Amino acid sequence: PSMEDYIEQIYMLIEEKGYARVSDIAEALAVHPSSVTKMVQKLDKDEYLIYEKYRGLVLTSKGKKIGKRLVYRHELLEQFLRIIGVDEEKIYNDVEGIEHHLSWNSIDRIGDLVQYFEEDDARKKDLKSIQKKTEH
Amino acid sequence: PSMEDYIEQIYMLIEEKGYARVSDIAEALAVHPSSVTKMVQKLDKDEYLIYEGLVLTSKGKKIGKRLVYRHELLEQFLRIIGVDEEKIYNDVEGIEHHLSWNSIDRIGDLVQYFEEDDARKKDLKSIQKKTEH
Ligand SMILES: [Fe+2]
Ligand SMILES: [Fe+2]
Repeated sequence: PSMEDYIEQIYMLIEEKGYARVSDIAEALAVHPSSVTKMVQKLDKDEYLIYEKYRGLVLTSKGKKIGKRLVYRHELLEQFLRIIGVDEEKIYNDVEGIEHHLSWNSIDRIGDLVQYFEEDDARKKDLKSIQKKTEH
Repeated sequence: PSMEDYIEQIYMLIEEKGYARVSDIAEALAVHPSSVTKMVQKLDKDEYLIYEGLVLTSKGKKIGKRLVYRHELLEQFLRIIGVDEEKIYNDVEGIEHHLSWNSIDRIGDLVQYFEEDDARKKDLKSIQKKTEH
């Protein structure tokens, strides 16, 4: 996975559990613990996290800000694909594939588009109309 | 670049020039010629193309056309929703081969949604002005 993938998962585990165990990270990302330990070393050098003797891995403010951004980006992209009518089963893998390869410009414009549909259900109905007309 | 990247570029070159030289592919993909020859052999095995130079099989032609369509569609998508033009190409290159066909087709419907009534485009721009502040 990418550095972004590791920070995203670490932030989520701290939110869910209160801590991020190397074993939990390894299971979440489907990687070997050694891959995790190496990435953690990298994230420590770049000051996204530190390692305490008693608490284990702890995000710095830099890590927390990035993690929160990454979770937001994930959730937004799922909401986007869901609103435009992608089969739910496909959404997660599509988001995992694209999320870390989009500019903030694109993310923010996708945010505006999500707001566009959420603000008036009639727009959703019209889009549903179009889909039927592109079905033939 | 992936297999999809190689076929997409090979198809474009045949459409542009009438042929696909290894050197043109290597230049388009910012890779060494040897990487190209390796992929070409893989593509020849999978029956996407043959060498007689490089010629796409019907399988390769169908895939290449799908890939250019997907590219062009995703650029139009980002453009319609107001992404800065200078960002669109790199964003598409990054996402294009990681989307299901379901997502591509739904994005296609969304593009048609906006292109059919210019007022929808105006309303989206209105929201961007709200979400700005
Ligand atoms: Fe994610
Ligand atoms: Fe492309």
